[PDB]
Amino acid sequence: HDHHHDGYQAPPEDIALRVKALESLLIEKGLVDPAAMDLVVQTYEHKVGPRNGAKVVAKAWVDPAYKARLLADGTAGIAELGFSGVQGEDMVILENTPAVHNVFVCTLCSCYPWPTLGLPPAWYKAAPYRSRMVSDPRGVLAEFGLVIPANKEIRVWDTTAQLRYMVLPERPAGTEAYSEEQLAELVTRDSMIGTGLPTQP
Amino acid sequence: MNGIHDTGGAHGYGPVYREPNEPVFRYDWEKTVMSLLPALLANGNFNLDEFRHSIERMGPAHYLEGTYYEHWLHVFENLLVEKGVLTATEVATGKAASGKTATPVLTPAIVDGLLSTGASAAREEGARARFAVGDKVRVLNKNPVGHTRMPRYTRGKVGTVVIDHGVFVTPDTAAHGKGEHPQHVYTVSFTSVELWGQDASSPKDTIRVDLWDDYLEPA
Ligand SMILES: [Co+3]
Repeated sequence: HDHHHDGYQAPPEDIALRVKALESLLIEKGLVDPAAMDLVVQTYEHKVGPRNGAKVVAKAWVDPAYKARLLADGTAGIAELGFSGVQGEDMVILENTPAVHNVFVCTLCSCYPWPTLGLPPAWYKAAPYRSRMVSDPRGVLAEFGLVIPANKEIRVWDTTAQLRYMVLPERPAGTEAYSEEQLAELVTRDSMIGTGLPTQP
Repeated sequence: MNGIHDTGGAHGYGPVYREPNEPVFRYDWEKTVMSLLPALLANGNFNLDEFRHSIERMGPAHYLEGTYYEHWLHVFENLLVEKGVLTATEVATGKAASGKTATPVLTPAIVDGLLSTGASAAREEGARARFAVGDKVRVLNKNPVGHTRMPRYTRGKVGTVVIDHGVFVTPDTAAHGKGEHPQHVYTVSFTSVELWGQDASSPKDTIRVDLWDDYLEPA
């Protein structure tokens, strides 16, 4: 019962060698620049991640004017906080309401809002989540410890085009006059994908 | 392409296992593979649509067995040969054929600027929009062997246009050197019942999919 196709299975024993060989070849031909590649890695290891989206959500929670702007134009909205670029060029923000619960997926591959959430986790890119999310949202969500009220509508957004989606979670109850910073700590990656809820105080 | 990659609605893939406290990169080789993508895209060695379709064209078993970044590694070893940037020999030997004959476009000086800017697929002008939000539409039954973005589970199904996102590049043509053919992209809403049938559905649930203008027809 090892992992096989859920994204966490073991890579081939020689994978590192194959990668090292291609890299050397590409550098040798002058197609890639090692120094520039290190900067790319650093950017997604240390600079771009869910903390970005968290700041976006937190700000929308406390600032109604910003929220309105964000929902009208996601790209400009997230830019106000200095977030933008690859895989986030055309953002659409999905507002969770008492009537609607949003969650997104890329059934066709792995499309995901890089600038605000960083690179996707292995499970988001794998068959189990992608295959089932569009047919049985509740079944999948239950595996994440999240049960949606039966009367509450679930909206699954499939990222088939060049639009990129991020979920604006509902603000947890009992968080009055919380600072933007304290509110941001409640916003998990899952809560912004739609596969979870913000932490409750 | 009706390939293994089109997973929407499939059974038998099992539970969604999720590693707790998962790192951005689980192995070092992943870092190399991941950082190669921007470097090669910047060179203009290939476009993102040809990239996706390269992955769609790997063996079904290899696609399932392979971890995510093996998918990418496959593209680099194969799509680069198809495009004639490398030879099968160069790619097999590991050793180049005539030395430093190109210059990397992605240099340290422009990394941040490039990553912060990206490349929108939105275009100024293209085909006129045939549909308005509220319109009932039916996804055309098409089965191209080439690259397409209308998921198999939507074909023939009827939905409601809920958003007109404006004009965008069409991947179907961009992936096969037939130009961008810009046209409108809509978000279409389908009911759970419409997609999966009376039994496998929930009354409140809906699925939204982004489809190009000529993917559709009036219901
Ligand atoms: Co994708």
